[PDB]
Amino acid sequence: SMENFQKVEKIGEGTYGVVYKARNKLTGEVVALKKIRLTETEGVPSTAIREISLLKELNHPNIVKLLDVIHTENKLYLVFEFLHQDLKKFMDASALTGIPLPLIKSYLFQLLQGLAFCHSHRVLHRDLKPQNLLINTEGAIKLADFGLARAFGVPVRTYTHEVVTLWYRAPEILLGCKYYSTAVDIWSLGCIFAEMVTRRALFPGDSEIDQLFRIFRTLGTPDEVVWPGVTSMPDYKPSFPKWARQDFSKVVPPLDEDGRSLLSQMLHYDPNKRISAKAALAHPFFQDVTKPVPHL
Amino acid sequence: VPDYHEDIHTYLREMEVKCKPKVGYMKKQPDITNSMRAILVDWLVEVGEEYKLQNETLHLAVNYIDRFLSSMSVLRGKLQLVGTAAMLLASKFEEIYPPEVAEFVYITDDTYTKKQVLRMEHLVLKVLTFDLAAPTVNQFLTQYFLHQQPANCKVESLAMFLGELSLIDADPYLKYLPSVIAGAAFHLALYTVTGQSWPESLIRKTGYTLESLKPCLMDLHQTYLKAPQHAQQSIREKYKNSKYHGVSLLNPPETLNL
Ligand SMILES: Oc1ccc(Nc2nc(OCC3CCCCC3)c3nc[nH]c3n2)cc1
Ligand SMILES: [Mg+2]
Repeated sequence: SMENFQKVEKIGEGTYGVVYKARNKLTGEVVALKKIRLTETEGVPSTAIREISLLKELNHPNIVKLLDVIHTENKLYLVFEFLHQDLKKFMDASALTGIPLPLIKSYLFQLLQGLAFCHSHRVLHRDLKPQNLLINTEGAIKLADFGLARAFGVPVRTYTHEVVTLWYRAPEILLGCKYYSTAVDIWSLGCIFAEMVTRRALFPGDSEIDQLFRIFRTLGTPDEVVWPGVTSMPDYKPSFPKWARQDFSKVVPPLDEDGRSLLSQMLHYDPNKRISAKAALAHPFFQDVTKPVPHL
Repeated sequence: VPDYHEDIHTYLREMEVKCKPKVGYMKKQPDITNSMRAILVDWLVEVGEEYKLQNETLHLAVNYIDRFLSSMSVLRGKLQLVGTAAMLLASKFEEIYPPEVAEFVYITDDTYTKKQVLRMEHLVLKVLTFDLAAPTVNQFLTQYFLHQQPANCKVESLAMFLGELSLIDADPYLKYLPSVIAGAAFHLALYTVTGQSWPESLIRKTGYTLESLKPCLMDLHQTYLKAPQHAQQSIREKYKNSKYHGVSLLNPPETLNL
């Protein structure tokens, strides 16, 4: 079953299972193998059932391609196109150069295409972070690890609360809203945009309240004017400190006017007013977008 | 979030064709019949109630069963095994907290083992090639509900009740697509409660008219009239609950006047 694959090295561990780099001995294709150890447990995990059914539907240049599923009685193996590294490792490596604006713009543009495609196919990713965004030598970036993803309905009902890595987590989740939607993935992407610019996390909280206060000190503590309904949210407290909103030219100083304008629409408090991936693709920030190869 | 409402509906319209079970499969099953399938679906309704599962989970499970049986011959003593594994799959896909495999073993009243349920899960996945994200009557209704002026909780619950009844009876409902059953159920609900009709805004959205819905509507009207006398009664009892506004106690209209 796995006879044509030659393991090369372990890549790492994501939401679930283990991922290896392997090569197909017959075609020469280099692949990423996601191994899932399986009876007497709870059978095939929900994360795997979701990742597979949903990735089979989502064929897009900016979404990691699932090639095959290999399914014995003991092990399940997902065969994915191989990507060369993650954004996080790339940003670490750009320590001294910084990331050229054209590459930031290209990556953001590509990530928004990937995400617009998910959302138009009723899929929420729910774990966007630099570690799950994978790059190749040809300048592509692709959404990966759909282990936390799910299919949603129109309009949404209540889904799992414990979602999105804390630094990338939207305020509506932090505040306990019973409905969250596609706008949570845009929040994450906005944090990532800021991070590609500064090369550090925009909101590195170490607990949920820390995370909220960091967001509040940057964008202002939300009230009923900025975000109708906030004060009625389950985990809103009238005791919250009331910080003034920072001017964005100070949030991400290297960013020019179109950049700051886009970021601010991606980090809007009110999910309803937060920009969609689809609408963001036409933002003026992208007027001169190209596709630079990175500097590996 | 109406930025993608249209993209999503269009895509669900594409996928429901691809996810459709084979209309005449029961005819080709040596050991099982329509009435045996009705018994199973009615039991899954009960399971869904007992464990407080989403209605969407129930609809997905039926889709998985009908698709599985579209190509796989099954003996009557194994139909409940098929159904149990489908419910377990549907729960894993759709629920925040699915029941554990032990709970699924327990509600078959130890008819089957844990090993059998897990092996059947694996078989269902193989046969469906892991393609579990199927459109349902529920997913369409929930979109159609946005077109009410204004929203009516009884319209909603009654439309759900009617869509659910369609699950029980493969003849005739296997011949209708989820979007069509939902349109018929929504119009039927709306007409029953408020006297109003399939809105013009949903003609623009779906392209369906009362004319194109008529075949399904007439079947669903009859199902609705004969519901108190159907051998399977679990959906009617479920829809007596206050959670669904007791809509199953509403009187069906005598005529549709179409
Ligand atoms: O540094 C590198 C070098 C290489 C890779 N390559 C790669 N990795 C994957 O997942 C690996 C996991 C690792 C833990 C977080 C989630 C992703 C893939 N899934 C489909 N294609 C993949 N390609 C990635 C990073
Ligand atoms: Mg038969």
